[PDB]
Amino acid sequence: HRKNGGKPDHVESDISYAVARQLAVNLGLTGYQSLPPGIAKNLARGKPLPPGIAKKTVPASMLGQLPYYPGYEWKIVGDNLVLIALSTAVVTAIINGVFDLE
Amino acid sequence: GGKPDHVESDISYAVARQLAVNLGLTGYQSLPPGIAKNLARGKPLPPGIAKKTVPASMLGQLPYYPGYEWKIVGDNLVLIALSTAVVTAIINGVFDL
Repeated sequence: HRKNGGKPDHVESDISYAVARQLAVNLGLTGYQSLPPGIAKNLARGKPLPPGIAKKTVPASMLGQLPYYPGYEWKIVGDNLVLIALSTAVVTAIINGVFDLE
Repeated sequence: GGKPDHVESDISYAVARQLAVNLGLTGYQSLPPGIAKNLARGKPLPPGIAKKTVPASMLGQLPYYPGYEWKIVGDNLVLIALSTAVVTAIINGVFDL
């Protein structure tokens, strides 16, 4: 059936997670390790990715299916999908859990 | 244009638009201007307006929220509260030409 989203209080976030998770799973990009505890749930939109935290490359197959904004790039951060401004590493959108184990 | 001011809205439009294009669900007419101004988050759908059914093949790919359902309104994909006809989310221009 369809995924029961409960209350429609963040419908666009639900849609965004669902397609990112479909991409990750169907491309074999699951099982990524989460960020260290203390860092994990604490990325902040409008601030740079914390120092010493890896941002890994998202494959072209997946980047073809996510929106493209000149001057920004989608990255894997822990098990999350994160759009980051090039150069400043300013976190711009965060979709959590996309690359978690299945 | 081309800036990430509303990234989740852009993702949601792309998902909806692609489902529609992939099913050939296109060439619905937008609402004319004097009706369009009354389609708004939190307002009841104006009566008079056709609400069309989203085809199973597509609706099966959209989130489900108990007590609400997706309809086609003009060329928009719209989540509506069933008990009140209150417009709860709008994805604009999904079913355009």
